[PDB]
Amino acid sequence: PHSMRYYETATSRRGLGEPRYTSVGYVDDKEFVRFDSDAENPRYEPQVPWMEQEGPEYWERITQIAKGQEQWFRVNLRTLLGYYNQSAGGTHTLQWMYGCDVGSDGRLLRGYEQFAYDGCDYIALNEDLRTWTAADMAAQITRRKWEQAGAAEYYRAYLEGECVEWLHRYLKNG
Amino acid sequence: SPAPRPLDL
Amino acid sequence: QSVTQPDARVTVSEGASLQLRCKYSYSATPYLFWYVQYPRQGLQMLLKYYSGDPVVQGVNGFEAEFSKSDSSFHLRKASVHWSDSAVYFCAVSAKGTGSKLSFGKGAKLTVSPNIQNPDPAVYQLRDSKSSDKSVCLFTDFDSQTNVSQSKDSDVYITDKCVLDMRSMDFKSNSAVAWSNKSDFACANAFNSIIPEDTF
Amino acid sequence: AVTQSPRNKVTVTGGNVTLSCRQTNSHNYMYWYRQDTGHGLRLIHYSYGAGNLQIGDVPDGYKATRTTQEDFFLLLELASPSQTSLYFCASSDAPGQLYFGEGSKLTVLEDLKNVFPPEVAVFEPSEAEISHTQKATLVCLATGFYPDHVELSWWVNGKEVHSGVCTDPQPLKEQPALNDSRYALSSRLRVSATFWQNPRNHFRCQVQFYGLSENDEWTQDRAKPVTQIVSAEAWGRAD
Repeated sequence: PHSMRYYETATSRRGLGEPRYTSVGYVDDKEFVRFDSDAENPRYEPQVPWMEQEGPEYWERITQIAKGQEQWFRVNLRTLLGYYNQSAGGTHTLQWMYGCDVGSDGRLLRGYEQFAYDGCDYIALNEDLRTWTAADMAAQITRRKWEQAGAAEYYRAYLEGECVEWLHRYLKNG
Repeated sequence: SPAPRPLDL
Repeated sequence: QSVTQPDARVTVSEGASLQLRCKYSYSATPYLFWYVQYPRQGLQMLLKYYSGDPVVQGVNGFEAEFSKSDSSFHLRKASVHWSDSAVYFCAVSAKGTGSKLSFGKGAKLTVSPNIQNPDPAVYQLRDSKSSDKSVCLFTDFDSQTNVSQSKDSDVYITDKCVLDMRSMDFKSNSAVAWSNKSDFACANAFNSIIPEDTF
Repeated sequence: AVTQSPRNKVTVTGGNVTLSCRQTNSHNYMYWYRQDTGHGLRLIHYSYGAGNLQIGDVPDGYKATRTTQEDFFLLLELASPSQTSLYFCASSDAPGQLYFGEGSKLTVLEDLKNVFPPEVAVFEPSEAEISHTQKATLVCLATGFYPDHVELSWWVNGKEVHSGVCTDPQPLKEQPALNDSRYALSSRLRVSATFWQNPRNHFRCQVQFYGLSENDEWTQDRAKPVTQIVSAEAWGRAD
C-alpha cells in the first residue's frame, strides 16, 4: 500500500522578476527529490540515499521538465490574476499537487490532481478521475475548458501509466 | 518522475 | 520520430466502408489525433486520444482506434458520405512535448458518387463573345470511367470533376477538352470512353 | 477564431514578407506551419505565452515574434523561391488540440517578367444537351496566367453560387516543358435548362488573380500584371 506525490508551487514576485518555483516529491510521505529556482544552479536533487543510484540523464530530463513547469506557472499566475480581477502589484501563489496511491497488488488505488490558488482550493479531480470539483466561478471557467478539452483523459495518461511504474522503480530502490 | 505540463487554467 | 500514412490518395464509393491508415514510430505512447481539411480551409480536429478506451468514437460516424501492439491509430467509417471528400491528416505529439504536433503527409479522400441513370455524352459549347472558340464537354458518364491525357500536347483535357445540383438531388461527372488548332472537334481529341454516347 | 493576413501575397526573391496571425481565444500556444505537396504540414515556429519563441522543425529562413497573447507574426527578410508555400497559423489550449486559420498563400518569384493575368471566357450550353437532359452546363476557362494564384467563382443574378458548380482542384500547365509555364483552369456550372432559357438570368465566371502591387517596377510595354479580377459573362437565351 504505497503512494507517490508531487507538490509544485510558484510564488510570483512584484516587479519584473520571475516567480519562485519549487518542486517536491514524496514516496510514502517521504521527500526523495527537490527542485528550487532560487538555487545558483537550479537542478532536481536527490534528498535520500537510494535516489542517487539514478543516472545523470534522469536528472537532466526531469530538470528540463522543471524548466517547462516554470513557464507554465508564470503564464497561469497571469491567467488567475485575470480571472479574479486582481491588481498586478500583488504577490500570489499557485500550487499543483498530484500523484497516485498504488495497492499491495500494484494497482492504481487512487489518482490525485489538485490545484490551489493563494492557499485556497481552486480545482480538483474527483475520485472517479473523470469529474472535477470547482471552488468558485473562476474555477467553473477552468472546469468548462478542461471538460471540453478532455483534461481528465490526459492527466489519466500519467496517473495510470508513469506514476505507477516510476513508483515501483522507486520502491525497488528501497 | 514529474508529470507532463498541465493544461492552462 | 515519425508519422506514416501509406496512401497519399484514396478513392471510395459513396456508402462504402473507409479506412485511412496511420502508423507512428514513437519511443513512448504519444497522444494521437485525426484532423480533417476540406477544400480551401484550415485543418479541423476530428479525433483525439490521450488514454483509456482505445476506440475513440466521433459523432460524425468516424472512429479511430489506438493499437499499441500495432503502433497504429487507424481511422474508420462504416459508410462514407459524399461530403466526406477531404484531405485527412494523422498527427501525434510526444509525451514530453504534447504541445508539438507532428503530422502525417496526409491522405486525400475522394468519394466517387453513384450515378443512378448515366447517359455519357460529348457535347460542344460555343463562346459568349466569339463563336469561333469552342470547348468539348464529356459528361454524365459513370464514376468508374477514367479520363486520360492526350498525346498531341496542343489540346488540353481536364481530369474528371463531380458537381452536385442540390435542389434536385442530382450529381454528375464531367471533363473538358479544348484547343486552338483547326483539326480539332469534339470526339477528335478524346480514351477508354463509353462506346454508347450522344454526339 | 483565428485570423491571418494577408490571405494572398506575391513577392520576388530577396523580398520582405510579414504574415500576421491574431486569435481572440485566450490560447497561450500559437503556431506557424507550412503545407506543401508530399510534405504535409511542417512546423516552423511556435510560442507559449507573450514574448516566448520556440524553434520548430523548419525554422531556417524564418523569424517569428509573439508581441501579445493574441498576435503571432512570421517574418521573412530574404524571401526565397523555396518559401513559396501555403502558410497556416494555429492556436491551442490543450496538448495537440489545434485551431487553424484559413491559410495565407504566398508566391515567391525570381523575376516578375513572367507574370501574366488570366484571360476569362464563358462557353454556353449545347442545345443538344438541353434537348437530351433538360439540364444546361456553362463552362469557364481562365487561360495563360502566372503564377498559379487564382480564385474562381460563379455568380447568378448577383449571388455567388456553390450548387451545380465544379472547379478543377489543380490548374494545369499549358506548356509542361517549361519551368515557368503559364497555367489554365476550367470550371463548370450546371443549372436546369428552363433557368438558362430565361433571358432575365445573368451568369458570370469571376476569376480573382494575384500578382504585382502598384508600387512595383514595371519596365515593359505589356499591360502591367497587377492584382485584379477578370470576369466573363453570359445572358440566358430562349431561342
